[PDB]
Amino acid sequence: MGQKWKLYEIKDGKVIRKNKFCPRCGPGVFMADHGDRWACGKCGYTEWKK
Amino acid sequence: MAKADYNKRKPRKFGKGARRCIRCGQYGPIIRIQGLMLCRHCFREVAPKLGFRKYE
Amino acid sequence: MAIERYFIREAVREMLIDEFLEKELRRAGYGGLDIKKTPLGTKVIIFAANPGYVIGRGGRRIRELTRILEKQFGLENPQIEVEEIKNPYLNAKVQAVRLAQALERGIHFRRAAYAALRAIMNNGARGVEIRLSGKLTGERAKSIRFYQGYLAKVGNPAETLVSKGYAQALLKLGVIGVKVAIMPPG
Amino acid sequence: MQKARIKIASTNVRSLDEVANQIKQIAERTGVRMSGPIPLPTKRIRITTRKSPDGEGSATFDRWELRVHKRLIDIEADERAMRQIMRIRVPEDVTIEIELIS
RNA sequence: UUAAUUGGAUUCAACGCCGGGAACCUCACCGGGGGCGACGGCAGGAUGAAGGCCAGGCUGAAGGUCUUGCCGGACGCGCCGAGAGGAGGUGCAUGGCCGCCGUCAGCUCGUACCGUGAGGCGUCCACUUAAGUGUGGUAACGAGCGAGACCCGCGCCCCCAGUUGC
RNA sequence: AUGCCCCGAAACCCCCGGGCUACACGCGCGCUACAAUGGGCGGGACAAUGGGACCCGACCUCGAAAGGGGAAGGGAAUCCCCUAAACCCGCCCUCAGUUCGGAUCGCGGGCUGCAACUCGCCCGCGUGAAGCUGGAAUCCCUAGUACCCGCGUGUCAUCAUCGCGC
Repeated sequence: MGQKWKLYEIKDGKVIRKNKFCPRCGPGVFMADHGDRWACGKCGYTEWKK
Repeated sequence: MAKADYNKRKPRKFGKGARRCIRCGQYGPIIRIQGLMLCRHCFREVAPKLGFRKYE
Repeated sequence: MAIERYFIREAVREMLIDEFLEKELRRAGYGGLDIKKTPLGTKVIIFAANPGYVIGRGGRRIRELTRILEKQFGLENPQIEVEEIKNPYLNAKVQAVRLAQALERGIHFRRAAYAALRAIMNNGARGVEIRLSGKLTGERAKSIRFYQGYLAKVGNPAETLVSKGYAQALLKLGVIGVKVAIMPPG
Repeated sequence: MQKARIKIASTNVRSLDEVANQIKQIAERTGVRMSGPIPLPTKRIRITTRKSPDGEGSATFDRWELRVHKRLIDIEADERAMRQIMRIRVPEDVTIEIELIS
């Protein structure tokens, strides 16, 4: 099965946005922010930072 | 990260290398393709089923 | 395509099911397959010795038999029947199999020619032969021939007018190749 | 009436006029005017194979031959007559093709 | 000779033979890049994947590989029993199939007889034929496989059938 | 198919590229061929076995061509490849290593496929080699056979001076 991966930040009391959310998958899936480039792990996309 | 992918992508679509036989799984004999799809070794035993006759 | 080539494209399908059936019905004992092909549907009457392993336990084999023919066959409406073999000795494909069982046991070559050459002839036959290629349980290749009546004769006539069975009998030392040729009366 | 050409190709010597003079029986259920069986050629297929897998030395290769022998019958009759003929065509042995023209 | 020129065959019975398809494929052989092991068992489970992935840096292609940031839902690597697969080894271990000697006139049996026996006779002898083929003689009388006639085609005539024919 | 034994990121598995036709040679099996018994040019008389729906391709147009464009019919005694080739008559040539012979190669182009330097075929223009009748020695065949001429088919994208057949 597993071991070992988390990259989700933990907030207290409030809500934060770690990253951008895919607009092609709605919220749930968080884009990797390199500088200007967006990755998506759900299906695999090549995306640019809209 | 993760283990690679690989898949079958050989251009078998032309030549002797495209062919195969359903009755011995190979096409290394001298194959026949007109009519039936079988080889010469599956036409030593097959031929009088199909009404091919031994006599001349 | 042609109407000359419509005996090469139905006849092949008959070849394909003869080879697969003989092997998977040694649980019951195999003997033949009478395949009657109509555009309506292919009706295969399996001859087998035991009816109770060719119908299954509850249609277990019956589901296997429906699904098999359809891959091979252009007829997508197969029906199945099991008829019994009612003279095992009349047919050469139940004496190839009967002789194979006795060899796989270690029952020698002459000690099994009691029941596959002194029983087949009692049943009726113009001629019968048993041929046993192998090494004869040795280490070098040898064959032995047993012959009764007319079944080899001058010309193709009376030797390509036979009923014919081949079986494999497996040894842990080798293979032995089992030929029994009955030529029924005629 | 409607003209049918029944073209009947067979692998057997004696199944060819035995189903071209006794397919007149099958056919007739109403009145019919029928043409006696007209022999067309044997179209011959050869296929030659080596029986040798190794091929070596001197060898003898099997030339096979299947001869498919053709009769053509014309009949002028109703829909029902034509139907009898295409309703049954046995195991084949006998290939039956039908051509339909007025 | 080349990185390799893939292997067999190798007198008849190997050499336009498997190859009656030889640019990759084919292909076995060689070179470089990556990578799977079933089904049970074994520690592991949600402490997130076995799968996925921008962007340059690298691969003949694949986030494959790295820096780097990041998802969807959930069982299989590793091996140990033990299979699938191997165009993996051995055809002086084989089946199946084939070549040649040989489309040869040979090769066997039963009873009898002869001989301690192996065996002989018969299957020899004379004549005759492609043939252990046939005839007569004979201590022998008969039978089987092979070969002949049998099976298929080829020639001449008749009859049937007619869109071949005109 | 199969006894036995071995192999398990591997003698497995996937992929790209290569080689089997490399070459001073020798041997096996074929072909082309050495010219006036001739070739060219032109005309006229003649096929048979077979195969045929992303296939044979009528016929019509552009190209010397390879090939392309439009399009009829045909799953077959009924349409297509398809008119065979040898044959013969007249003229031209005037008998050379060439107007023989096609080796090798340049430039132009077609076709298949990811791709034809190594290993494709075909055309046009140039190139035009070796070869000028074969020593020792050796092989084939007995009648519709051999001597000799073309045609079709297979495998099949492609290599045919091959194989099977007419």
